[PDB]
Amino acid sequence: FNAKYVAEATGNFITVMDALKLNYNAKDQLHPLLAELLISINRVTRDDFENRSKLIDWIVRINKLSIGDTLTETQIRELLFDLELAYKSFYALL
Repeated sequence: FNAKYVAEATGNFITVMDALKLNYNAKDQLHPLLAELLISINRVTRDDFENRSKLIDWIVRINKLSIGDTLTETQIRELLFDLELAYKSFYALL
């Protein structure tokens, strides 16, 4: 694994999490963030991991949202929970 890529992906994980705790809920804000996260994850490895596909599935769901439509507060918690698992599962790979 390439160290600098790992470090990037780690940062990305923690950013999205941090953004969700700050109540980012628009497509506007989360689509770029997740795209980056997923690109970065993929750059360090193509191996699967617990909740990889769920995040992918989130980008679809998010992308499907109209402008000025927001994720619901239950959903923002769900996403956050998913990422925590994903990040833990990703960590296990290294």
